[PDB]
Amino acid sequence: SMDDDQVAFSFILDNIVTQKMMAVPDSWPFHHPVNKKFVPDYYKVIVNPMDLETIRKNISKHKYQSRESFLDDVNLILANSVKYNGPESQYTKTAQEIVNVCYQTLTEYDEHLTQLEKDICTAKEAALEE
Ligand SMILES: CCOC(=O)Nc1cc(-c2ccc(C)c(NS(C)(=O)=O)c2)nn2c(C)nnc12
Repeated sequence: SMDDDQVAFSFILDNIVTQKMMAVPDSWPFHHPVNKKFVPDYYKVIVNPMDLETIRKNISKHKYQSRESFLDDVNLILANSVKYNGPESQYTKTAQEIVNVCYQTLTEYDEHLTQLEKDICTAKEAALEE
C-alpha cells in the first residue's frame, strides 16, 4: 500500500518466474544451475552462467529495481544456450519460449510495473539525499 514498493515488485517477479517461466514445457534444465556432472565443459564455454533459481535468489535480495536489469539476466539464459547448444537446438528453443513467456507477462502487467518502477526509483533517490 505504501513504502512496500520494492517488496511488491520483487514478489511479482518471483511469481512470473515460478508460475509462468518455470511452467514452460520441458523447461526444467533451466530451473537450476547447469550441473557440471552432466555437462563437463559448460563452465569453460559459458563465462556468465545464469538460470531461474539464480534469478529467484537475486529477486529475494531485491537485485532488480526495474524490469530492465531483470530482463538482462533472463535474456542471458537464452544467449548462453545459443552459445553452448546452437541456435536450432531444442534447449535453445525451450529457452526462447522461456524468454517469450517472460516478455508476454511483463507486457500484461506493463502499466502496473511502471508504477512500481517509478516509485522505487524516486524513493531511492530521495533516501540517498540524506
Ligand atoms: C552437450 C549437449 O548439449 C547439452 O547437453 N546441453 C545441456 C544439458 C543440460 C542438462 C542435461 C541434463 C541434466 C540432468 C540437466 N539438469 S541440471 C539443471 O542439474 O544441470 C541439464 N542443460 N542445459 C542447459 C540449461 N543448457 N544446455 C544444457
